[PDB]
Amino acid sequence: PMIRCLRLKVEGALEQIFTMAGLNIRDLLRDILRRWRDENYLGMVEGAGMFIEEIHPEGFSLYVHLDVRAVSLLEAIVQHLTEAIISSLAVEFDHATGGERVHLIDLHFEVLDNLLE
Amino acid sequence: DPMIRCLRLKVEGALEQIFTMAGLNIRDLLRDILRRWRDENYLGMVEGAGMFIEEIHPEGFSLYVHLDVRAVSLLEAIVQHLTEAIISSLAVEFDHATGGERVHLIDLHFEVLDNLLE
Repeated sequence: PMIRCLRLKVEGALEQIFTMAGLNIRDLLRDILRRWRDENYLGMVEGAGMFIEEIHPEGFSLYVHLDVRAVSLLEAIVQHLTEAIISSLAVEFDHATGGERVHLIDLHFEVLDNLLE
Repeated sequence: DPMIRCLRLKVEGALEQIFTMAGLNIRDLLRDILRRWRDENYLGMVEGAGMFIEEIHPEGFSLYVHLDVRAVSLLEAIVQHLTEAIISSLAVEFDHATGGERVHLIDLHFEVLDNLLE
């Protein structure tokens, strides 16, 4: 396998913004990723998992486990995943608030080291 | 079908400092223990795995191992193997580096993060 992990930080204040709009951003991310996993499985990624680790006093780290079909595909994989997350959160937020905006375009993944390479 | 998990092992800052004072780099030792497991073909337990380290502030770090553990009983077997392998190997390294001193390692354990996409 060719295994990578991505990490994205969700600010505690971002999570609260979503909460106040009546949204659970963790549940939304899970839905976005499930959908993205299903819409790519057997394609560029043979497997995908999602882990959440608390940040204290608030916020969380979102980890995405990926088994990629080839290393050179990572850039396009990360690009498409990032776009799906930002666009999908933006749509939900718009709908929950009657058209308010929230700053999301800084959401971005780091490709973590894989020391078992 | 896959059972993707993340195993997280916390290393206290004081434990890291204990190894540093023995002239040992515990992060590199842990890296090498996991690479030897890999180089044994993971003893067949998994087809592959990823590994990274995150800092703890102000001191210490967590080691992360993420892989398809296949099944619950196999997960338990992987965790038991890695934990024993880490504890025994670090103890040998520490013993050698210090001329036979001991260090308390039996609290080292992995917590398991669930795949939230399941």
